[PDB]
Amino acid sequence: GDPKRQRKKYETPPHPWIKERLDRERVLMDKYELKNKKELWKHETQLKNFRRRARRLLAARGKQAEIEREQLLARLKRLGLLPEDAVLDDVLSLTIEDILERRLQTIVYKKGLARTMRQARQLIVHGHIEVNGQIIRSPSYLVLKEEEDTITYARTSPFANPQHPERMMIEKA
Amino acid sequence: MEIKITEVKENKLIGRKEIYFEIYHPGEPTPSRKDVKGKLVAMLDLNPETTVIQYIRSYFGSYKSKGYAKYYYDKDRMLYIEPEYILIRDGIIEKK
Amino acid sequence: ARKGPKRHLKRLAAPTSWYIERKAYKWAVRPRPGPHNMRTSIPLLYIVRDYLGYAKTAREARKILNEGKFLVDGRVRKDYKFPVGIMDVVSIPETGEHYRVLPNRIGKLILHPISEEEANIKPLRIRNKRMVKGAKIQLNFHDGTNHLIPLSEKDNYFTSYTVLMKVPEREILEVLPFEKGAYVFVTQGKNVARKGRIVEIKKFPMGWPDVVTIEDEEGELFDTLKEYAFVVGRDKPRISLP
RNA sequence: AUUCCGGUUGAUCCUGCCGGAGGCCACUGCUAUGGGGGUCCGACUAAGCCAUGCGAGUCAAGGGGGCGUCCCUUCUGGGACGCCACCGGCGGACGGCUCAGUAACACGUCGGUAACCUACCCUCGGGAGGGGGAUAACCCCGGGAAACUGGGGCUAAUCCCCCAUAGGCCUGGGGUACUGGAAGGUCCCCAGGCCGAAAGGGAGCCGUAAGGCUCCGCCCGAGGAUGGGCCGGCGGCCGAUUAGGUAGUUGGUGGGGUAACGGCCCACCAAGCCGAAGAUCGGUACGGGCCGUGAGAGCGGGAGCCCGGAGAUGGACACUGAGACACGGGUCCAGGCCCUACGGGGCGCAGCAGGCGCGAAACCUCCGCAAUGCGGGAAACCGCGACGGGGGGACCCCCAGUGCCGUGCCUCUGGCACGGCUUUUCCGGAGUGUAAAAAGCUCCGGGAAUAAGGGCUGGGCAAGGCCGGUGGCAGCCGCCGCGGUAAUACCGGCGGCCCGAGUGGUGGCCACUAUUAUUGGGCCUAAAGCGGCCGUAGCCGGGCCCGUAAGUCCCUGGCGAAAUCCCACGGCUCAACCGUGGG
Ligand SMILES: [Mg+2]
Ligand SMILES: [Mg+2]
Ligand SMILES: [Mg+2]
Ligand SMILES: [Mg+2]
Ligand SMILES: [Mg+2]
Ligand SMILES: [Mg+2]
Ligand SMILES: [Mg+2]
Ligand SMILES: [Mg+2]
Ligand SMILES: [Mg+2]
Ligand SMILES: [Mg+2]
Ligand SMILES: [Mg+2]
Ligand SMILES: [Mg+2]
Ligand SMILES: [Mg+2]
Ligand SMILES: [Mg+2]
Ligand SMILES: [Mg+2]
Ligand SMILES: [Mg+2]
Ligand SMILES: [Mg+2]
Ligand SMILES: [Mg+2]
Ligand SMILES: [Mg+2]
Ligand SMILES: [Mg+2]
Ligand SMILES: [Mg+2]
Ligand SMILES: [Mg+2]
Repeated sequence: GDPKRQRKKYETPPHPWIKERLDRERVLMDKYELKNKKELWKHETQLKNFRRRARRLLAARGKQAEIEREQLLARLKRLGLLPEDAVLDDVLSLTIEDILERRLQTIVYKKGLARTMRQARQLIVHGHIEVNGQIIRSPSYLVLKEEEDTITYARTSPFANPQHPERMMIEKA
Repeated sequence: MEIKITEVKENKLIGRKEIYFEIYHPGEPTPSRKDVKGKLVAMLDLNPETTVIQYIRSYFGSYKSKGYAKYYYDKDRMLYIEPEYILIRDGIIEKK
Repeated sequence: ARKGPKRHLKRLAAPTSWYIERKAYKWAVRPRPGPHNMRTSIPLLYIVRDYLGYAKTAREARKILNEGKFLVDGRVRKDYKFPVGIMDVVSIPETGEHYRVLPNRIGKLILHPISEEEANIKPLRIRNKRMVKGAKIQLNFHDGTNHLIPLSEKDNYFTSYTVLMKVPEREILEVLPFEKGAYVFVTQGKNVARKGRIVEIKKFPMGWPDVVTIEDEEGELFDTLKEYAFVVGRDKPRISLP
């Protein structure tokens, strides 16, 4: 036979030039300030996988099925994508925008640490943001609900000083 | 820097004690072996001649480092058990 | 093995009952021939180094063993390839600790702490029984050891019985028969590590193995092979079990 | 995403094939800042040929010697210490490499051996009595161009050989103690034979000595373990423009040989054995776990990691050993090549690097035994191109960069002008890291500074009806089709679109395809019902009652290695990757 070969984690469109899909994806890319299409596609694949797990477990029965069902629900609401009282059916109503709201770049922007999405990306990449006492430099990292409030400037960063000229401009917004 | 002892374990079969510790040091470089050894022998009343520092490791975006060291009750036992290279690296003996 | 016996063992092909990391390195210790078989034993080096953690590297593990710090069934073992198996007793007198080797609920070997007094006895399952020159009876136990008895007591011992032996003197002190109501502990198969009492025995023609039915504490009945049932007492266990 | 779009006509509806649009693999054009992880890199043609270095040793606690330094006395010596080769023991049958052969009990799976071998290891029961001998090392003399090799002298052993006892094997006659489902098996007693053990050796203390007390050892028997041998049932390619095949062939009886059963091989007696449910022969291939693709049913492949098989230039054959008809051991034939003083003597990298050749097609003549293991040793230890660490490479996967903010102007997407900010990346240092280094990680100084390309632009199919050349010429074109002096289609400029450290070309497999149809296609006129009928095997077969339990359904024991796949939790910054559990 053949040994294992590592495979891509995302899927490409079936047809590269469809006008409606191009327009929709362009709107998303502009709004969330992503670097290239593949990054976007990555998140899409994640969404699809969740749905494909929900569809398979609805039509199943037995002992392992219940365990996997509760594990899926717990994982989904640990990420902050579902409320605490959601049921399995609610999985089938998630959208691509729901996942994009959990990116570290977006959350840094929404919390008011930056004036713009691009500034948030630069702040993350250069190492000015700490999450739960740890510095992370990946703008696409998905933030868990339990750690969302412990996101601040790094304690060694120049921005961790309210008199810094650039921070005062950020606070002005 | 602040040194915090995580665990101390006794090994009667070898004749040594094994020490795990953390060093907290925001805005500072990774501590040197000499400083850590001095701090440890001050903190636990150890003979510096029979104390070896196995390693000091830093991490990606952390303000702290993790260290592992060993302390022997007899110098001859330490010479008989430990590899030669680790003794040279810690300055206990002299390379030829 | 084109021309002769094998001397090596890859990590990926190691027995499935060990607690070992299969991708950390390339090679594993090939066990020496000895008391138990491959499926129910582990080399002593892994007990010294990986299980108890008294050594970090193999070189300093061998230095500990050569000083005679480890006892298996009350005898000093220096070979790092020595196999240690089911129902054995591992004693460290310098630290004064004792363990018994037992299978897990999923079939892996673990060390169960025991008292010092219990460390002097070992149960042995009578695996076979034969006549030997001078008209004596030889008993062959499950771990490969042997014992001799006179022709007078030939009716006090049969296969599948359990003998409680005092180690290292190897002196018999108790015989536990295999019958309805005996207390058993399962060593292999799907129902490994479950314990209970014997209810029924069944037999089949043409050399197929025979099956026994066991009732546990909660009152459930389950079947297993007769040779996988290890007698440990009359109506209560005579040794500590997890 | 369980999908369609272009092409037959002046126009229409069909059948049917070709092309587009997706994934993966091999070669290749142009172009490239960084890090991490992994089972990637002379497999396809040549299992073709190979210069040089390395890839298997270890034991001084088995034994006599040589040399050196010291202490006691020393004429002489005796000690202790350290190196060296030799005799002797164990290992060199594993590990590493490649896929030529093989359609077969080779491989997968369930069983069997009551028909067999096993050095090293574990438990129990016993034994170690008496003799003998040579030789290496060392000294004298050598021969030969070398590869090699002769004579004489002297010596030891855990070296070799005898005698005894124990023990082993064969056959005949009794007794019934054991295991087992079942005794040509095990145990006991007589009888005739044949074969036939051992090293109380070594080391250290207490011993004045006597002798103990530990450590490592030698031989026999019973059983286990480890590694194998042999056998059976079932399962997995293509061809009828291959139809009959086999004569030690199939079976029986009596033997031989083997570790062991067997036409495995003989002597004699019979005519059997296989085959249209495909024998025989030919073709192509190492088998599997797995891998690619697809909604699934399926279709295609099986180099790299694990398990099994086979081979060492081609074809034959032996010695030693527990194990070989032995890759770095031996002999012959065939065919190449090398050194000779010409009489002779050597060598096959399908081990790691490296070279030539063949091609479209593939890297350094590097560092280390620190980790994981193996062999040797009582042990400390020694060796290992296995394994570990780096070097070269658009091998696969994961995470980033080529700036950000404020105010003005513009054609307001984007660019420009002012003012400010940061340092992932870049340059120079300290620590940590590592067998030693290098990467990586934490700090310090400088500075927007050091960093964007490839294809396309008539329709399918996102994007120009603009400018300049050429003029059925040059050229484009997967398909349909453009170009004949007013070209949105060729060449170039300026614009624009898609993806982006990548993007295009060529070949192969799956999908597209219900163009292989079990699910699920067709045959009046489009490809396709034998000119007609009778009938053998096969397949499909009316209603009720009783029985059985092979198919079929449900429950439960023993199995189908690990790696690979899915899920949750945990460790490397998250991830790729790795660990613990459930499937
Ligand atoms: Mg293969
Ligand atoms: Mg027509
Ligand atoms: Mg070749
Ligand atoms: Mg070999
Ligand atoms: Mg072939
Ligand atoms: Mg004799
Ligand atoms: Mg094949
Ligand atoms: Mg290969
Ligand atoms: Mg090379
Ligand atoms: Mg290549
Ligand atoms: Mg143009
Ligand atoms: Mg268009
Ligand atoms: Mg087609
Ligand atoms: Mg059709
Ligand atoms: Mg007709
Ligand atoms: Mg007709
Ligand atoms: Mg009927
Ligand atoms: Mg049935
Ligand atoms: Mg498995
Ligand atoms: Mg972490
Ligand atoms: Mg995680
Ligand atoms: Mg894993």
